[PDB]
Amino acid sequence: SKMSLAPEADLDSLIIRNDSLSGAVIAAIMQEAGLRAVRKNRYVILQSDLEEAYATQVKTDNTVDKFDFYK
Amino acid sequence: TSIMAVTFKDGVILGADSRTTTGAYIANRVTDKLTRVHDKIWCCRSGSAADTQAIADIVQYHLELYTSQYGTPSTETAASVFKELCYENKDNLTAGIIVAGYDDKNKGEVYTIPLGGSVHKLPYAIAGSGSTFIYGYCDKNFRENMSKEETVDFIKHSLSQAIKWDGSSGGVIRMVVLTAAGVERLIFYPDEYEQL
Amino acid sequence: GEITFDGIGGLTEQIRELREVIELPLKNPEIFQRVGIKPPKGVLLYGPPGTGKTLLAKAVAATIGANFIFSPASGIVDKYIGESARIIREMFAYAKEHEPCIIFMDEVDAIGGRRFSEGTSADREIQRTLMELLTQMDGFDNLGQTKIIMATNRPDTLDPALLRPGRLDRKVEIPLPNEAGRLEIFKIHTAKVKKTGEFDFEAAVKMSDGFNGADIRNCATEAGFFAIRDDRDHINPDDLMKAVRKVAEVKKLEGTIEYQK
Amino acid sequence: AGYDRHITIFSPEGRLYQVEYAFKATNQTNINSLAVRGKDCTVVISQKKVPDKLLDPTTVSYIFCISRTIGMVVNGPIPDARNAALRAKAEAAEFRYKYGYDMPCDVLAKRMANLSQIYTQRAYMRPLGVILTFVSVDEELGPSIYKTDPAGYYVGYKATATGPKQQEITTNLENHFKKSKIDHINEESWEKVVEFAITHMIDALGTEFSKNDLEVGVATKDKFFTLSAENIEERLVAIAEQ
Amino acid sequence: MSRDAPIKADKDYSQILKEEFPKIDSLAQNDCNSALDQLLVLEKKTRQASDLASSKEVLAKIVDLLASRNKWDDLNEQLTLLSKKHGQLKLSIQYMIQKVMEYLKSSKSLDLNTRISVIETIRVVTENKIFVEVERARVTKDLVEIKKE
Amino acid sequence: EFKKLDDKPSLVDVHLLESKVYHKLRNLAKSKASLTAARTAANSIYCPTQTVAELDLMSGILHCEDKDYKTAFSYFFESFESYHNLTTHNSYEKACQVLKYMLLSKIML
Amino acid sequence: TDRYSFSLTTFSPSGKLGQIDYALTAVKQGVTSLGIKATNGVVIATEKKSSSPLAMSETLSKVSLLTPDIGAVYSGMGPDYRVLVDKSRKVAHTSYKRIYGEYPPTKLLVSEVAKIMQEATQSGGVRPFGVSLLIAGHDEFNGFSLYQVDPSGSYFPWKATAIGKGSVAAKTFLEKRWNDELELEDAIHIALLTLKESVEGEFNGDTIELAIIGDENPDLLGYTGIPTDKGPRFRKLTSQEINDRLEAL
Amino acid sequence: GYDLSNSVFSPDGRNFQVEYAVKAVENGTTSIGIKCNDGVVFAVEKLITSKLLVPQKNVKIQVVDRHIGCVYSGLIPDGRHLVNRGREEAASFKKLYKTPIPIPAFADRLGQYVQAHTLYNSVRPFGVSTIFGGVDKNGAHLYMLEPSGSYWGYKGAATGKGRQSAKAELEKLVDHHPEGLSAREAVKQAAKIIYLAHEDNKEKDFELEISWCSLSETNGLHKFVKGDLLQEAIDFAQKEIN
Amino acid sequence: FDSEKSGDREVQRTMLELLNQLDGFSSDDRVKVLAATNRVDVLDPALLRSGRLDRKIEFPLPSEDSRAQILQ
Ligand SMILES: Nc1ncnc2c1ncn2[C@@H]1O[C@H](COP(=O)(O)OP(=O)(O)OP(=O)(O)O)[C@@H](O)[C@H]1O
Ligand SMILES: [Mg+2]
Repeated sequence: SKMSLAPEADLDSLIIRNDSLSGAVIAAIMQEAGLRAVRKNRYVILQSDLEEAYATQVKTDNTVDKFDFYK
Repeated sequence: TSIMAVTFKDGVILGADSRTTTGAYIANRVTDKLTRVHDKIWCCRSGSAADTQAIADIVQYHLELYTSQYGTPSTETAASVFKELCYENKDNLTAGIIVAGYDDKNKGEVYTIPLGGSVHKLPYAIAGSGSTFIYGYCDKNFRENMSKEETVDFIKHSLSQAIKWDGSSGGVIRMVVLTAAGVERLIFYPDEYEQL
Repeated sequence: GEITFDGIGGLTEQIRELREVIELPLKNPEIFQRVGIKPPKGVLLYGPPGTGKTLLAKAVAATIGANFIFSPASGIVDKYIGESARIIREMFAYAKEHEPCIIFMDEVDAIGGRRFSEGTSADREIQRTLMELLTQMDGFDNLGQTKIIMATNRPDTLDPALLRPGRLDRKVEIPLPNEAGRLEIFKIHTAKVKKTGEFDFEAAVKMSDGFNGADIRNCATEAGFFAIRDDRDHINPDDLMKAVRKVAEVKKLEGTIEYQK
Repeated sequence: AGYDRHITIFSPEGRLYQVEYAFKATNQTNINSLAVRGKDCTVVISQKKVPDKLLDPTTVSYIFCISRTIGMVVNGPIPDARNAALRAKAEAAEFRYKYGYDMPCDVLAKRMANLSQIYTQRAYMRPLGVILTFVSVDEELGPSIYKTDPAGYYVGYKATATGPKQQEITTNLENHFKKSKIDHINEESWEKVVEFAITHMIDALGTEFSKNDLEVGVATKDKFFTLSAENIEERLVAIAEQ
Repeated sequence: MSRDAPIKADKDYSQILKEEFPKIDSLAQNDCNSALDQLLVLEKKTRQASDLASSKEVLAKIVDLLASRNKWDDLNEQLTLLSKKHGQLKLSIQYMIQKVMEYLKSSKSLDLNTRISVIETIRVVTENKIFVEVERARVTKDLVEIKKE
Repeated sequence: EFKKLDDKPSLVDVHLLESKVYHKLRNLAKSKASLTAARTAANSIYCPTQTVAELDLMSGILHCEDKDYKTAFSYFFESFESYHNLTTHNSYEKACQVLKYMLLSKIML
Repeated sequence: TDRYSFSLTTFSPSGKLGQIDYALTAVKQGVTSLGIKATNGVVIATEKKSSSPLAMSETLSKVSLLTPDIGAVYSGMGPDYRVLVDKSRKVAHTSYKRIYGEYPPTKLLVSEVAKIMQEATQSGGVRPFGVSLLIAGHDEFNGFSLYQVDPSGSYFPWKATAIGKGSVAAKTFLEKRWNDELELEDAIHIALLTLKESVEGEFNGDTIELAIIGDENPDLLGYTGIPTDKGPRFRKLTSQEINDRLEAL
Repeated sequence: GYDLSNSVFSPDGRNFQVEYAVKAVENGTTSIGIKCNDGVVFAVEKLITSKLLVPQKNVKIQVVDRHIGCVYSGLIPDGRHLVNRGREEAASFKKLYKTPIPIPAFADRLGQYVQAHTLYNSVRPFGVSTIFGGVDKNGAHLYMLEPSGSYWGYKGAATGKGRQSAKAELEKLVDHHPEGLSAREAVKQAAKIIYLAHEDNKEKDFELEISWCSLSETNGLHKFVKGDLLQEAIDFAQKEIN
Repeated sequence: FDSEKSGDREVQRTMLELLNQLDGFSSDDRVKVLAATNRVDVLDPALLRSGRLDRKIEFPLPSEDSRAQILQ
């Protein structure tokens, strides 16, 4: 709500990835994506920026969706 | 049964008939005996039908694994497989196999394997039981390195005399041509080679 | 221990990355307005030892010239209690009247400790000082032109509330110098010394790996001893090729193994 | 007990940490692969990288020929890659031997899966740390991809990727079949499917390629082949002239 | 790479085709198109450093084409193809495109020809966001003036 | 009696209709009481989309009446997304109506 | 050399075998599945799930065929399910179809599989399969029958039951939903309705795998002119059928 | 405690066992394999530990069948076991197919055998690096085999303590001759770079062994260098390093 | 310097304050270190690095000649 996005960016591609996050790390990724945006030199968050920032400080799990064979 | 293979310039031509008798009764008169165990290394079986077919299956097995691990085997290699299968089952199985195959480097080659099991390289090989009658016809008129046309008419006439004098041999004559170009089947009906 | 924008060669990509967090909101908060993010802050530096993580700290205080303090991990520790809280509380205060400040914690493993206090009383002394930081980092006290650069030599020593993002927003690792990253480091250190003329490093260095950035300057020092032995005043590629053998040899004495997030 | 995870035994959570650890050793070569279905072909690309020049580039490979119609692409360490390749070739020979026709890709997926299961049920087997992609063109099922993993689980796919950064590629494939509204590319020549694949790889990984940085395997009908560098270069040139 | 043979070969060619440039240059008087091909093949390089050198031979050559009043059309298409061919080292091509615009200002062409050539050129770097941008804005304002009148 | 048989997400609707009754009896003290119970019965994640569109609609009208036009506009924006883009059987009239309330909310500010 | 011949399964000091406890926890980790026994058939239903949405799920099965009268469905581990289905077919043929030349009653087969689980609990070098199976079948002497084999190696017959992580809620629903007379049609609607409480994701016939041990199908027999043999009583319903029943709720 | 066995994994992708074996190999002496156009040239540094030894009476290069040289570093008895195993396998192939085993086929065999020792608690992974190669009818080939059960093609391979120096020097040798050199000319080069790889090792004195399998001079069989040729190589290196 | 539940965190704080003044904030270029120690496998990875003890000398067990000298 606070920051600008691009119509290419989506918040629904973030559900499928990890399913245990803290509220600080969601405030963290979006801030980290706002630095990568300036390396492009852009003021709107692209979905390229937004997935790269997820990939750093990802804190991966093997309990969450798209990482399972216990199904 | 009659099988032969004859090398020529550009490769080799394999030749067989298709008559398969048990006793006096022909079980099928259009039977195949030119078998593929690799994609360039074909064989001609004779002897006991059961025995030849079993052995051929096992050799296909080994050659296919050879291809998947080491690259395609050479005619030499396949012949060695047949030899070592015959040598372990010489007292129980009765097989005469002519292994003919195209090597890209050397050309068509012909090895023959008797039933005791040994390899013999030859410029032309015959086996079966319609073959003890055409030995001299082959040997007199053969030269090294004939043309493809020549080779085909050669094997045709040889197998016509075999069919004539052996009653276990007959039916259509079938041929497989192994060359760099590929694999070609030929088939000659009785009306075709009786005239000559 | 001052040096220019460039404090390393071949790891420039990480130098560029650091200033993103520090130098950019310093110059223009207004470009982080356009995005609408919180102005970046908070940095963890961690990596293998001797890799210029501290020399980069000195370089970003030198280059920008923004107000710098500092803290060695253990000169802020006091015998009196409520006195080691006092400094660091009062150090943040200093940071709000002094412009754009940059707080370098050097080699912190002292209060990096976890909850322990089943051991000695020293572990509650750590605890008292640690709680003090959290309230500063986030609360009604919020920063924006006060930045944290935290230098450590292993980050899995720490308490995870000192691994907490939005206090530490970017976690920049500087690895060991790379195959041709040593080459880039060598060309700045052959200018300092007297040399016959040497632009023949390249093969020998890549296949004498095992060096951190400070050992490259120890190849030059040890090559100046091979020179002294010959009674030479110049670094020769005869001297250099015996040096890389020696310097590699003395580091195999103990190993180091470190893993990261 | 103190041992739950040096042997294959459930945890108090009801789980197998060991097998997890196997999945945490598939991203050490850091090779990525991308595999898509044409209309009459299957195309797979993988990275090739050599850390040194003193290697011979030809021998460095990850696309292994199992059957004449089934190609196998491996993600994970190369020792386990070779053990898996040998396993599979054995089973292929044996299928041809006992049933009289070449092994189907589906059957191979499952055979290898069950062997996997056995490595994680015996207390002194170590599981493979490789994800295998089986690419085939069947005549009963059409072009198909089957993926098996160290667990012994396998699943079919329309397209799939593997590697450490394979989420990027997932995005790409997702959007592509979103627009197309169909589960395979409609292309009647295998060349252009190679081209499309390389395009999505350049977009996804963010880095351009060269003939010595690629490795390409194609499954057409009744065959499997690999392209040499010379033919890969041509594909790259025809990409720019789209 | 895995061999060093491309290195030795590529660099060496660069020096020698300076020696053969006067021969090419007289041949362009008889037929430019054939000389154009010879330099085009030359620019196929698998070694980085030789790219910078081989592009300089083409710069001298195309002055003749640019000055002409039919052949500059053909020149605009080439620039397109060059960026596409392989990428061929993102430094080389970016220097060339500039030197050509700089030449255009000094050759002195029709309002019309100037206008239409530039639109073709700014079009190429719309698909790029590398060094091109510096030059792209400068020739954009040069084009602004054209339509200002 | 269906609250001992509380397994169904179709008890959401009943709470909502009770909210409407108090709404046109023009008391919102009890309107909120029945709304809270509607949100409780819709906390189950197995409810259809349509019934959740209804959930936001009722709140949209209600905080509008309470004269908060910041909350009303956010709720009406959510219900516009539901009605507009799924099928229309009465959702043509309900996308129209929600739209008119969005316009009204801004005039008050 | 090898000396894993001592059991990895032991008694816990508090009385229990720890390993089946861990396995039964693992079963509440997996997919949800249920089975309802009607008077004139049995219906089994489960959810199809995959790692990626781009993975195929039609080339994948969670309802498997052991015999033309007997199907199985699992909740728990996929890999463990796969091998054990094959083994069930295996011992069904070698010890009832060579000795009596015909397929086994449901119950007989249930015991055949319970032994395999048992010897996965005994004999070092193994750990239990981490699955619960529903074995639904029909035999001609006890009619329609529904069993549940647990990680332990016991079985129980049920009238209706559910396995997986949503089991507590599902079973409470089926508590009212079960009736002394149920029609196979009604049971189909009921099973879908229950597993809808259990599933969050998209709900179609392409994600809900339905199979019925209903009545015989002479069209699935593959031949005609034999009235003596009849068709499979099992049937897998492909997506088309199931899509009608979404609408008939 | 994930360092205890080979069948354990760790969440870092590590299997500490196998990494530790590399440190056993780091304890061996320099051993080089030069891939030339005509064949392969192996050389081994043989430390002369005492003045009580019989010189040139101990071989660290052993041949398998007759056209594959094998030279190993690390643990000498352990590598000895490995070579014995490879001869068994070679003779098996030779009996079964009537041709001396190809070098890639040999590579498959040894790689599988060493890969095997990480799948069972029962055994210990071999701590040796092997370099083996020769001339077969599809050309000369060179392989270096890890204690991990990994291998690749190589134009030049090395192992030991003075591997640092040797690798760098080989880089140069491929920069001198990007089209390669003669196996005749490579005798002198092996001498050279072993000598250069003994300054890291200059506690001692050593004896140089060289052997080669090339098509042009030994007719494709693995023979040893001796006599005036060997001593000339020695002198060559000696003058270079002085 | 990964310590669990002990007073080793008190000990190491005189290790860390050493590494700080063995860094240059100049006025240590002329100040040196010699160190003797029984064992060299117990050192901290921040003392493998050069800048702390750059030269690393080993004391060997005696030689033939050396032993003779010592007795004398
Ligand atoms: N990359 C470099 N190039 C040149 N000198 C360097 C480099 N990095 C470090 N040094 C030298 O090493 C000395 C000490 O290293 P420094 O204190 O800066 O590093 P560090 O990585 O934090 O490790 P520690 O904090 O344990 O010392 C410096 O004073 C400088 O002479
Ligand atoms: Mg420091």
